[PDB]
Amino acid sequence: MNIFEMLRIDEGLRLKIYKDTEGYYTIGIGHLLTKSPSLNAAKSELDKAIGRNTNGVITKDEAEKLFNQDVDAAVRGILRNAKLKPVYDSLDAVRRAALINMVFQMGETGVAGFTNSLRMLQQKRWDEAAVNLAKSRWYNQTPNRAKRVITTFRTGTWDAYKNLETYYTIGIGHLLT
Repeated sequence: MNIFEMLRIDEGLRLKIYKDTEGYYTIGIGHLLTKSPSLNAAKSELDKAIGRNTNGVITKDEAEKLFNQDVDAAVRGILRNAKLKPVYDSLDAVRRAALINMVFQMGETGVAGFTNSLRMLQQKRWDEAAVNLAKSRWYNQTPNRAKRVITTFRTGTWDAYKNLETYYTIGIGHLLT
């Protein structure tokens, strides 16, 4: 249930620029284009990312590439950050995934801002950490997503991603039988 597949589920895949009802211009796998309202500005960022004139549309491969770069930036950020490192080092592979997910979502600066929750995680105070992180804006604004991540922190398993992966691949047809 690697990070790649974990974020894959979380972010989903969209080949065409989009923006949630209350979201920003995004594309592919949770790839944020800009906080600007103009479609143009988003497209610009995109082309800039793709290397061609996209007209707000990319291929699966393109998405892939972007995803990797995004995951790589997340990982990198965590490793070079004195606050995330120590924590990252202490986590199991599952939880490390949880942290990479937060970083991918809100950035290393933002994540590094979780002083207490971070310490708890480093102390293996799973529950405490879950309780704490539960009162964040992150959790507040992306409850569902955050719930899954947090859940991964307290258990250190993929339980929260259980029927999702099944669902996504050979799902809903087999899911019911």
